[PDB]
Amino acid sequence: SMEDQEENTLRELRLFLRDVTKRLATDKRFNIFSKPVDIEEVSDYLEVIKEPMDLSTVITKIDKHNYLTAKDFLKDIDLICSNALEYNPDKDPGDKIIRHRACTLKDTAHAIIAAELDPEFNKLCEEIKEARIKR
Repeated sequence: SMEDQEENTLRELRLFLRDVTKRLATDKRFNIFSKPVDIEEVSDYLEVIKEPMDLSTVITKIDKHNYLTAKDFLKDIDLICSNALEYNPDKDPGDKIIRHRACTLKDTAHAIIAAELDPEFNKLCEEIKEARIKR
């Protein structure tokens, strides 16, 4: 029942991470990140990007209990952004549009968590993460 109680708290994190992801997913600036990059229309992607990531894959990850902290979640947002920048590094203002969007997706996600996540709640998640490592 410690397990039961721990699951309630992780559950509360998931509810919170779904609300955030949802606010990112419906912001029309982050449309290009809302879905996995198509290996039809963009055939060179999995050739250059080694770990693809997107807002809809993140939703799936929340539901598979892949995130026990807000930080594990932000890593994957960070990953969305670092891939954008790796695959789109050019002088062409199409690249710069995409990069500006990547960087704002990241910063927006970080400021949401920072403003809205109660710190003690986060500390509690961290120990549950750690306390599970140790089992």
